[PDB]
Amino acid sequence: QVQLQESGGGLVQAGGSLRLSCAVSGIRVNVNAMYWYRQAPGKQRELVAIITTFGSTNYADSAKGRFTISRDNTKNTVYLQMDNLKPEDTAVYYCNAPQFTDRYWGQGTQVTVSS
Amino acid sequence: QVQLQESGGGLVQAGGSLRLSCAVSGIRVNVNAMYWYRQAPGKQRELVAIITTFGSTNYADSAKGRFTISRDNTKNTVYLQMDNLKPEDTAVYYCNAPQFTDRYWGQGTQVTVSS
Amino acid sequence: QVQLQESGGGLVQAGGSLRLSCAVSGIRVNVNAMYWYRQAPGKQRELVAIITTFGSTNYADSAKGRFTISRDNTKNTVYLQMDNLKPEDTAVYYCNAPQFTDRYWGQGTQVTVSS
Amino acid sequence: LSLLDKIIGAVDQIQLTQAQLEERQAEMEGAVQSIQGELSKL
Amino acid sequence: LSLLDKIIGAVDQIQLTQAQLEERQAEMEGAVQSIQGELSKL
Amino acid sequence: LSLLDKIIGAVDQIQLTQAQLEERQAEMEGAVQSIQGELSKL
Repeated sequence: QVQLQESGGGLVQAGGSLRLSCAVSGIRVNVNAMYWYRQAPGKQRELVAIITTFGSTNYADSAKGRFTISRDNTKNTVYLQMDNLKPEDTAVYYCNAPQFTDRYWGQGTQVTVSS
Repeated sequence: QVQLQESGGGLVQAGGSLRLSCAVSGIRVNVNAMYWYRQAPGKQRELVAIITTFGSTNYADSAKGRFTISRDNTKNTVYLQMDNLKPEDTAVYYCNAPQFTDRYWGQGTQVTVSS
Repeated sequence: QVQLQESGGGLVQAGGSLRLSCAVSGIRVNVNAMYWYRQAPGKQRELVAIITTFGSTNYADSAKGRFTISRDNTKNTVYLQMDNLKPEDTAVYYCNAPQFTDRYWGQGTQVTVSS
Repeated sequence: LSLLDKIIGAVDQIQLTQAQLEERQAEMEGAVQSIQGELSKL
Repeated sequence: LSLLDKIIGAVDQIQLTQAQLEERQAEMEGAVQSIQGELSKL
Repeated sequence: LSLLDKIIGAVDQIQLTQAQLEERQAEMEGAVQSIQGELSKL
């Protein structure tokens, strides 16, 4: 199976920063493009950030330069650094690979941003 | 042109097995991902199974572990083994490559499953 | 940034020919698939032609054998030859790469075909 | 793990994803056609 | 037929398919917008 | 510019495009579901 273990969420003040981690097993992050998603309560899952096999990145417009996706190939782990957080970023954050989004989701990590 | 020659369908009892074949010309099956589709009367074409260039496979949920897609590179032929067939699998089955689904379809092979 | 500089449009008689050019900067046309699009007034942008990294081509049905996409790798330029033009081809024509269609469009080149 | 192994696995991921995106498109095309029929019927 | 020939042909298939999936999306986006206008008009 | 550099850049273009096509699909799936709810409500 593929294992996805998200961590690093919590309760943060507006203007604060978080660094989310997803520890992956069963596929190599230096072989596969990896995505971060978020889902606010009662809303559709939104793609947040992507990193390609060879390290190109793209972000949703809601990130607007605040988020940085990266990975550690040795730890087989994907990271999302989130700066200048806003209440509207409150959501559960999920990491996945695109070929498995129809198949399995991890538990996610809760991010709550308060003013 | 690309030629697609489907065979191996017929009339089978529920719980029976079939092995469909598609003999391909004009593209190499060991170079191209290849798909099996089915279409029941008056219904939309449903993707059934896919095999990638390097041999990974995926199946529609309706296959649920019963179908196995494979190929013979020397015969340039794609196969779909179908076990534990059900009346609901009655359809015309088609093989194609994704870049040609807007362009050409073969005659298909009729599969009829009776109880 | 990516720069897209379209030229070669103008006013042409029906049955006439044009050769559009798009001079590209910031990506290599021999590395990226490149697309030509058109947009008539008040209508949706329509994909017209595509050329892949390794030189395969495809055309919208409206081209129906009249258009030929090509490129010059040294000039980093994509071309669209358009023969037997019709009044219905009047539109602004745009070149782009698929990864940037959500991001930036050049000014386009106006093509007007009169009978 | 070679560059070629990475390329192969990327291509495999892409092809699997393309088949899933197509299936999603077909499901939605059926749903939209059903809506169009509901709004177009006599 | 090399691994590189296979990779090249897979990439070519993928790019052709992506252009076709985009065209299908644009056609459906026009159809959905037409439905939205029908249901939203005064 | 090698064949491998070309392949890598094609793969990168494809993966970026796939993420954008998925986002467009999700936006449209929300719009279609909203239409279905409007036409299905009591």
